[PDB]
Amino acid sequence: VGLVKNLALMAYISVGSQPSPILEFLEEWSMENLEEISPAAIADATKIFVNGCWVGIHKDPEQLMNTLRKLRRQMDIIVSEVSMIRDIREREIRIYTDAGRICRPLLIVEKQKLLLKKRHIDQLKEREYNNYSWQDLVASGVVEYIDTLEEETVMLAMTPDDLQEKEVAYCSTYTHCEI
Amino acid sequence: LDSFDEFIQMSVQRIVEDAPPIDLQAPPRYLLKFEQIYLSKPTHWERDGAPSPMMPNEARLRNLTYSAPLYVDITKTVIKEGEEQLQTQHQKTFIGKIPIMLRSTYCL
Amino acid sequence: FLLGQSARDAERAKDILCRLEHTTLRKVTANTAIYYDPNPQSTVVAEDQEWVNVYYEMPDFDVARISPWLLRVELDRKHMTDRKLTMEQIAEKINAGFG
Amino acid sequence: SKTYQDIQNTIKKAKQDVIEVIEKAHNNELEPTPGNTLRQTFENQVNRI
Amino acid sequence: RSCLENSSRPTSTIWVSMLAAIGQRIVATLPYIKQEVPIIIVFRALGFVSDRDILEHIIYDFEDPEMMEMVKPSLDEAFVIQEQNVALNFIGSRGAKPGVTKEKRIKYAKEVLQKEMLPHVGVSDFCETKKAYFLGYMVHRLLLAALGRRELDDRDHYGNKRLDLAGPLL
Amino acid sequence: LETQFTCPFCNHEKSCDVKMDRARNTGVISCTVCLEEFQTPITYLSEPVDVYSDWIDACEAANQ
Amino acid sequence: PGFVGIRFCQECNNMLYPKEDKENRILLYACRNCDYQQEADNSCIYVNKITHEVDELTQIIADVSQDPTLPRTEDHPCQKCGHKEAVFFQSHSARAEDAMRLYYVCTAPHCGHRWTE
Amino acid sequence: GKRIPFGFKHRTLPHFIKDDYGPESRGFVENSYLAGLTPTEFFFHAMGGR
Ligand SMILES: [Zn+2]
Ligand SMILES: [Zn+2]
Ligand SMILES: [Zn+2]
Repeated sequence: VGLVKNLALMAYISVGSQPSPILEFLEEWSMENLEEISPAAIADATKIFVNGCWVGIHKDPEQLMNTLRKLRRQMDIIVSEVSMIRDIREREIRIYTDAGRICRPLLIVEKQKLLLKKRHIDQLKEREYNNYSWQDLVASGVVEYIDTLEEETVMLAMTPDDLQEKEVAYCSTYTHCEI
Repeated sequence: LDSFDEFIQMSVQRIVEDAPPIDLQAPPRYLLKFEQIYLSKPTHWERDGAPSPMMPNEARLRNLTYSAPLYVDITKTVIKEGEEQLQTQHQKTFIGKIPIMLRSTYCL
Repeated sequence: FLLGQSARDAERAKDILCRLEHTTLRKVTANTAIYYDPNPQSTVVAEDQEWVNVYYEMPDFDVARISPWLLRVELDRKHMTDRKLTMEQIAEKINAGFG
Repeated sequence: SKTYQDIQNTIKKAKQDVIEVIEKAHNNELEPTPGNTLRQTFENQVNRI
Repeated sequence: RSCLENSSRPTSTIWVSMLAAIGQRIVATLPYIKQEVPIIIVFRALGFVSDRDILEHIIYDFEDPEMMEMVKPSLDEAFVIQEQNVALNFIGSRGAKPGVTKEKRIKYAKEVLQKEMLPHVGVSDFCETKKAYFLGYMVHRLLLAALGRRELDDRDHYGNKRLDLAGPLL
Repeated sequence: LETQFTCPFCNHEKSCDVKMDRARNTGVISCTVCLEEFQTPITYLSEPVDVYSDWIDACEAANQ
Repeated sequence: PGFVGIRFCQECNNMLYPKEDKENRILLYACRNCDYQQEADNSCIYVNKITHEVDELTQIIADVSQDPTLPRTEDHPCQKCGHKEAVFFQSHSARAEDAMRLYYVCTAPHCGHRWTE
Repeated sequence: GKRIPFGFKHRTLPHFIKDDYGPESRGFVENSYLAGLTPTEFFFHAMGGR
């Protein structure tokens, strides 16, 4: 009891990916290497980790995380199974490209609206004719794979009814919605 | 399926390259390098030695192991003195059989 | 279980409670500091010259025997009074323990 | 329907009472009962409600 | 539990621990070394000799005296070893076979520090800055835990776990 | 760790013992077969194997 | 009294240890690796804050205002800039276990202001 | 013997806001079995039955 477990329906486990495209992007995006910094820079910078290696520091972690997410949502140099966690209080950005992470797809919310729109459903309803697929839905930046370690940082609507205006607002800054 | 496909496509080759080349010396000395894997489709060899493609239901009925032969390119170089070396490449040396996951990319 | 009026009056029950429960100096100490305070006549802590001089302007102990290192412990009122404990008793326990 | 309405009213009241106790804790108006840490008094009171 | 990105070796685990005038001393359990080493000796063996240069890897804001007070017992303990060669000798005296010459003990200590300690940070030469920063981060995390400023990790939390599937198992 | 050592002079195994004279900050290693002895300064971190290593180093330093 | 810091030798960056100038009765800070010495500016050598009274407002950082998982309020406006919205949260450091005291941080960009009511 | 723990950082589930000590967050199921549980009530009731 409890020791043997079974996957949830939409759970996917990462197969693993090489980190070098991300290290190459980070060095081209104002990350400073440990061998170059002075230690006095570390107190107000953010530590960047990739697969647990502390690779550098960065001085504006919000714009970095926005850029990294914008890459992942575009099928760019960051593949969909890469986790990217900002610990705001600790000043750590941790990026994971390793195998064996358990993850699941979530819908992206921006400004309290789903990015999923009628034109997506209307394309999916003729999937057998138009060859539009789940992969196109991920490539459009509508669905995102989120790991348990990244869920700590996510704000989840249980349904789009949580996104509506209410007589008292519990939360007004949701990042994702359950399918 | 994806985990098995990553094992066949990437991990076996990495393991074969990551192993150190092996040096032998009595003086004349030899070193061998393992450089490239190949995996066929599942095949079975009958008592006459002829290969044929084994389907999974034959493996279930005859109690066979559904597996494919793995090959590696091996280079041997011979060393002693004067750079009087030579290399022999023993291409596709049969190294063993790998059990194949059904419906994987390497299944029939 | 308590005898007598200590079984009815909560204040006497609390007095026995203080008589049983173990209290070390840590339970009643707010902070501790170590100073180089080489002359009690001109204590490097400013806030306490008014009382310190009263102890040294009398003959019972000799500044020539005083080590220049001071241990200063600050207690707090709530934990002392919750225990009806006095600094005269704390000093008595110190001198009982170290002579 | 009467029973369901009275149940819903009782739940709504209990939730408002928990909100009140939370506000008293946040404002430090909540005073520790003896022998209990403030966290344990808060937990005791919410579980009571 | 350090593992190199390609599995050329199995994982190697490094422990940095705080022991239960008396003060809180921090020690490292390094692989292939028979005894726990004071962390400041490990930093000197990595070539960081002055106390300030070591603390610059462990305490990123110096205006935080509560952390300084907590590293101070370890600077005290290791003060008898002050040069990189003495620290590499100290480490190499342990784990190495007792009879080997000084050069072999130094070389053994360097080999452990390059290849066996924190192989995920690097197994190359000239990686000592990377290793000093990560080992400093390990000590910093331990200090934040001891000061109660960061919560202890949960072994049940599924972010801290991995599922080995058929591929990795084979 | 091992606390008994092979003598560098007489090659007898487990023939050398270390005496840690902490109060004088000095360590003596002595071979029971040949009674060759060596003294080195010791710290509180110092241990028998550090004294033995100091002795082997002093021997190789004398071979120069 | 506040914790007493480390201080470092100018000549060799090892930490200085306090010692008295016995024949002169003044407090030195002296190196154990080299002959450097300095006169102490603070006569306190040790402080033990047994009550561990520490101000969480020093530990809070303004970046926390960016966290989408924190609650937001308009009822407690920022005194430093008048901005209507703030995040709020409880104290995070342990041993201060009892208090449910809220801390507020302004959400206006570059107003890293933090307070308690 | 205690309300549902913060197994996520200061949260029981990523659906709640941090430091939500309120009844729904910490696992008060306000529905009946005839009304049927909401998804968070369902998962907290599974935590209890386990
Ligand atoms: Zn001998
Ligand atoms: Zn110095
Ligand atoms: Zn403001």
